[PDB]
Amino acid sequence: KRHRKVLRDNIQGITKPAIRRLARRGGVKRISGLIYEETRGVLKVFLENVIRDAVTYTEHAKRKTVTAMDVVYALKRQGRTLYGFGG
Amino acid sequence: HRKVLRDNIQGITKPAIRRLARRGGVKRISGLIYEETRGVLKVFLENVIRDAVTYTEHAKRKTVTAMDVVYALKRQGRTLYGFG
Amino acid sequence: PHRYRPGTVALREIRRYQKSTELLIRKLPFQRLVREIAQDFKTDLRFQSSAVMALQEASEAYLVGLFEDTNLAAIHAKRVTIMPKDIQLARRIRGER
Amino acid sequence: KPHRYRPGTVALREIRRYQKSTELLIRKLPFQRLVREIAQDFKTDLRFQSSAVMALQEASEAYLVGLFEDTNLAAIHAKRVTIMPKDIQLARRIRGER
Amino acid sequence: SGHIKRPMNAFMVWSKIERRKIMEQSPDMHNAEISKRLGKRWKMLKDSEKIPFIREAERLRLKHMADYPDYKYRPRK
Amino acid sequence: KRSRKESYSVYVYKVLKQVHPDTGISSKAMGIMNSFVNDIFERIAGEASRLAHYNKRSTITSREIQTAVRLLLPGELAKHAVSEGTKAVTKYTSA
Amino acid sequence: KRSRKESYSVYVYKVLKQVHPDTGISSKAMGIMNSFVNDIFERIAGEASRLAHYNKRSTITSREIQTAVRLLLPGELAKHAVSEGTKAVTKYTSA
Amino acid sequence: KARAKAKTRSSRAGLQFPVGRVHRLLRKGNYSERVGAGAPVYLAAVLEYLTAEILELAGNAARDNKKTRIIPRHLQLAIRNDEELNKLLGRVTIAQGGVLPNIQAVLLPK
Amino acid sequence: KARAKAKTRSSRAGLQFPVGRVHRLLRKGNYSERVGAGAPVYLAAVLEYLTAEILELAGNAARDNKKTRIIPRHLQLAIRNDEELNKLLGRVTIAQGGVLPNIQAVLLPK
DNA sequence: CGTTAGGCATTAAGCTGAACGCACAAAGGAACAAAATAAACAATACCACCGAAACAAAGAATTAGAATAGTATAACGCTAACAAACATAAATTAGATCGGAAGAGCGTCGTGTAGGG
DNA sequence: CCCTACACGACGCTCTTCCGATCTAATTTATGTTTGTTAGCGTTATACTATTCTAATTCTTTGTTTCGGTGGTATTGTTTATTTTGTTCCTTTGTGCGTTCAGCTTAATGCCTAACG
Repeated sequence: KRHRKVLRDNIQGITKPAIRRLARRGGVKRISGLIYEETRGVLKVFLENVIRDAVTYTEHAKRKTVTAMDVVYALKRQGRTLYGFGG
Repeated sequence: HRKVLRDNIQGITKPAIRRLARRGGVKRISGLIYEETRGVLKVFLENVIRDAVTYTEHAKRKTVTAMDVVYALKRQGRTLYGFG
Repeated sequence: PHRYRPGTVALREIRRYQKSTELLIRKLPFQRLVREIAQDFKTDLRFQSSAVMALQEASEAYLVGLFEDTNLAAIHAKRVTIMPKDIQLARRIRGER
Repeated sequence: KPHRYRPGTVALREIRRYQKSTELLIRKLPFQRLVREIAQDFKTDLRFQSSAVMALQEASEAYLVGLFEDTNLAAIHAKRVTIMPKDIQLARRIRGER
Repeated sequence: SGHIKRPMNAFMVWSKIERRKIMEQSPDMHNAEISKRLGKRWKMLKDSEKIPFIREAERLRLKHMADYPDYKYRPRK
Repeated sequence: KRSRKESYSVYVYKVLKQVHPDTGISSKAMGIMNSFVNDIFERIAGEASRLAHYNKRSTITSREIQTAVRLLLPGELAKHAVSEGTKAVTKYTSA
Repeated sequence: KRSRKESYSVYVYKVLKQVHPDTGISSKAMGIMNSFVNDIFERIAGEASRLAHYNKRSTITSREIQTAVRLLLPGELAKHAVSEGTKAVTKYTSA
Repeated sequence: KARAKAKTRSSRAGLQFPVGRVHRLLRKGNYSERVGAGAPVYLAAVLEYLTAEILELAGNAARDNKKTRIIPRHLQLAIRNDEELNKLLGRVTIAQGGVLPNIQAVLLPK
Repeated sequence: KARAKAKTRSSRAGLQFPVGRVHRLLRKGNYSERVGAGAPVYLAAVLEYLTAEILELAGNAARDNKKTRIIPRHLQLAIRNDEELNKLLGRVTIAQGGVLPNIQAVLLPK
């Protein structure tokens, strides 16, 4: 089949070589086989907390689109400010 | 007022730090924790007190009051309560 | 007949990825995942490309800080690999929960 | 020969007593002396109230108890019970200051 | 799968044949570069040279409308 | 003449014997509650300020502070707050 | 008509060929530098705002922003900044 | 001349917080130029509920320790025991409130 | 009527930042009612030095990698290698800047 | 000595034409990715043993509350005065819109390197 | 000791993208009031420190004792280096719908006077 098993693992689209890339940026040598789903839990909690803020921003401003500067404001909410987009 | 205060870093005592760790849920204490705790406390109090000094030097005072220490802890993200 | 001892190419992977600076996640899985998550709040929520790209950038920066933290935690723990105990330790000491 | 308890029961008793307590731990006069002796290095001849040094005592208390709770959470991870300077260095590294 | 595809535009009408020509004439050449060069060529092409493809695209659009009248188009995930 | 230093303490007392007509409170917790109210007011008004600055609107309305308490308050507390807030401005606009 | 979206980019270019008359810069780092300038300006002006609110003064002066950069900037950077800032307002007040 | 009877806006909302105080407090608070009419109403509502809720759990903790005076220790257990609002008050520590009682599950003896 | 020659305040300070822009930017920036005359002068001075300094180390990093275009990778090594200003920029991460090279001293092989 | 009732500049609330964003069609490989095998080494189970730290009496500065002397210092009330706010051009200038040029990607050679017998 | 699979300089093509020139709304900056915050000076009262008295208290000190830390040896199992197939994902212009924007009209609205707890 095109998709293995029952699929529906959009978060499992961030595959184990990709998490291996993110880990090898982070200066780790060996990775245990029980890192990936917990890293995915970090993905869930971080993206929920940012996307909730950004959708609150764009829902107050009567707009159906999410602007990158609203994402920068939502990351300025949590001390998580990035650069390169304006501010 | 005719004195320059020096050598009070060990004014805090070893069993007081032990009691601090007893509040902190810590069980056993090695003999090296005390100097490091004194250094950590000294640099933390150095930072907050330096903030309160430049606070008081802005507002044309000669003494330090409590609300400036509240503003120092508010600027450092360590906001305390019960002092206005 | 040229099977390497495990770890030398790991050092080489460390050097190539720390020397490199581009994005590390394929953009379409992250796009579909963000499209999945954002529909749970409200419907018909499109994004700019800079929005999604920014989200991938912030997520990757948060993850690389987290994994540097957990690797330092693991090496304090006298081990040379990471475990989810190190993950929840770094999520505790940094104060997230 | 007086009876001595096994080491830890006295420790656990004072854990429950001191975490149950509400009063200030660090003695007020050496704390006052340390605050004045480190305050004189920026702008000398500085006076404080009772309220400022009391709030400073509370801030120091909160920061130290958080530091030691996180240090104990570090030291439990190493399958250890005591604390070490490497534990405090790990704690101040994960906090983001050192 | 049941999804109804878009009609080919004029670029598509020209790009399909020319991409087939480039693959036949110049093999072992990666397809992305071929698409970049076809884009460049189409941008260099004079307007007058493009009338058969334009008209062809329009005819395909008419046939699409006749064959798929409910195509108002509503893309869904 | 003399500096008059105000707080919310009578309203703390009033909401105290509103919810619990039996218990008292020290001067310690009264000052704690006063710093509580002014810190939450500061954070809410500053968030509403930057939201008005982003949406190019020169005012603060009920919508702006509603977005602000939707932003700051985590979870069910925000839902409770927005429900009673709409209740309160319907009370205020009814008269 | 159309929204005009401004930045500081020409002044980034000007200080660039001030310090280094040889090197260029991508559009990436130009936007980075623009967010850098507006974020540091936001933090400095907000700190000066709350300092004016505490000292019961309705204005912002050079003293207020001097206290603000004394507060935010850690270390020798603050000392360098206050020295050149006093230099700059002596230049401005000389004319 | 003769004005009408002075009805306050706190009476206009069934409210126990001063509307005019927070109205001028926003007005001199330098957050925007104009201020909407119902926005201090909304503000006073959410502040009343926030502290009203704090009071409800604090008094239950204080009566739970059989004392009728509110102690900052009771405040500490109220804001640290309930996790719904602890996330708002993570970086804020109560003076003279101590640490909520806790113990590591491994440090019990065998 | 005939005004004098338009001398800007940036020319009045030997300055490369727009004084009038930050003057109105404080004026509409809603921080206080009145604004002092030399406070945008002070502001423009410290912003010019902050970025001027960033430029000095960034260009040294970029020439140090033998390229004459400024790359956000060079920005990342400039703001992470020097510790004097890293403490200002702890919670701020550069987009497309990567992570500064750093390897654990124990993970070298024997 | 603090809060509330009337009168208009000024600001958003709809409202419609118009510019902008984004998905998505064919065509291909190709970078990527999932799975399977030694292997090896690193986490781990556990033992010795040891010295470094808990328990606890005996004294030892020392805080701990209280006056109190005095005393530099927040914390006032009028000014006035200097500095900013509010009209009013003009003129620079910052930014939008087209042009070239060189700076860096692609790669490819050979070179040096530093890892499995 | 051995040789030998992957990172770097010289150079040429290549394309792209960023530096240079030019026109034009706009907004920045000299005048000239009004007005209104705040240095500055007299005052004052006030809260903070120095000093000294009981006292109590808790820190140190000198031991016992005991148990966790650490080094060491099996051990095993679990991840890696590598191949071997799956597999999804890069690029381009034109078409269609959805959304946002900006000018425009118009209705709310709160800045600024005058009286009750």
